[PDB]
Amino acid sequence: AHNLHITEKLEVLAKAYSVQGDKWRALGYAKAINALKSFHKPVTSYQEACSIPGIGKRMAEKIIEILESGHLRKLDHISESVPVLELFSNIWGAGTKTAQMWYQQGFRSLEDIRSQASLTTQQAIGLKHYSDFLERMPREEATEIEQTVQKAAQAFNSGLLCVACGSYRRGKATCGDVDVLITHPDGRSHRGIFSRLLDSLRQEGFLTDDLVSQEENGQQQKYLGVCRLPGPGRRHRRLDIIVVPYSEFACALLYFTGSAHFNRSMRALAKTKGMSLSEHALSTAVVRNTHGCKVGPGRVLPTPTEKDVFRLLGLPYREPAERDW
DNA sequence: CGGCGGTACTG
DNA sequence: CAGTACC
DNA sequence: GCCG
Ligand SMILES: [Mg+2]
Ligand code: NA
Ligand code: NA
Repeated sequence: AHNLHITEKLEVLAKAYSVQGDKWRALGYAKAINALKSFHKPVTSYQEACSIPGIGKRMAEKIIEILESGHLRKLDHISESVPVLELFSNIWGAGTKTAQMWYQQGFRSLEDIRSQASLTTQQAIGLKHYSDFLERMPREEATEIEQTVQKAAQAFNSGLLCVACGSYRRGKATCGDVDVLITHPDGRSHRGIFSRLLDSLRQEGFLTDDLVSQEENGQQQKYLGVCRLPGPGRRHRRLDIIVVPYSEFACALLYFTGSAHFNRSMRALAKTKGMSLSEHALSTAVVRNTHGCKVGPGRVLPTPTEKDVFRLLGLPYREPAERDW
C-alpha cells in the first residue's frame, strides 16, 4: 500500500469514467490502480512507471504529474454530473444508462427520483433499501443468513449441500451480501427446488423482496433478493442463491467465490489457451473467429474439484483468500 | 486495429 | 434486443 | 485506459 498519494486520485478518475459509461477506459484504470497498490515501493520515475504491468505511457504521465506537482489537473475538470450519476447508479437495478437518462431529465437527488422518475420494480426496491444496500454486514451475520437458507433447504432434502461463497468464502470480515450455492451429490435432486426453498423462506417471513427470480421457469438458476433476520437491530440484507447440477459444482463454486477480477483473469487465460471457462464448465478445443467470438463449442473437461480447474489451466491452486483481487 | 469474461433475468 | 446484474 |  505504498502509492496512496497517487492511487487515491486515480480511483476518483476511474469512478468518474465508470459512472459515465466509459467502461473500457475505466477498466484500464482499474488494472493500473490495482497494480500500483501491489507495488511495494513508491514509483519514482516515468520509466519505473511503464515498467509495471497494467501501466503504460498515458498512465505513467499521470503518475509523474502527481509526484512533481503533487496534483492531477484532470481531477479539476471532472463533469459536475458525476456525483449525481454515482448517487443514481447506486440504486440497485439502475446502471449508467438509466442514471444518465435521469440526469438529462433534470433529476439531481433521490427525492427527485422518488417523486418524479419512472422506476422499474427492481429500482423501486433498490431505492427503498438505498442505505441498506450500501452497507456491509459482519461475516458473523452472513453465517446466520447462510444457516437460515441451509436449514430451510435441508428440511425437505437433507442431501442438499449449501455453501456460502463470495467475499464470505474468500474470508473477508464483512460482506456486501450473502451468496449461497446449493447442489446435490446425487446429481438429480437439485431440480425444481427454488419452488420449495423460496416458499419455505417466505413462510418464515425471512424474504422481504424479490429482485430477480424466474419462478415460472422450472429451469431457474438464481434467486436475487432481500432478507432480514428476526429480532431488533436487524437491517435488510441482499441474498443471492444459485442452484447447480452436481457436475457443474467446481466451476459454480469457483465462479461464485470470485473475486470478479479473478474470474475475468482466469477466463481470459482460458481463452488464450483455446479453452473456455464459465460457471457451468471448463471447455477445451473451443473454436473462435477472428473477433474472439465463440464459433465452436468444444468439449467439456471433467472438473470434480476447483483444483482440477487450476490444473487443467496450467496454474497452481489458490485458496479462496488468495483470489481476493 | 481492436479486444478487454461469460453468463442469467427483465420487459 | 439493451440494460443490468452476478461472481 | 492497457496490450498483443
Ligand atoms: Mg457477495
Ligand atoms: Na445500480
Ligand atoms: Na418472478
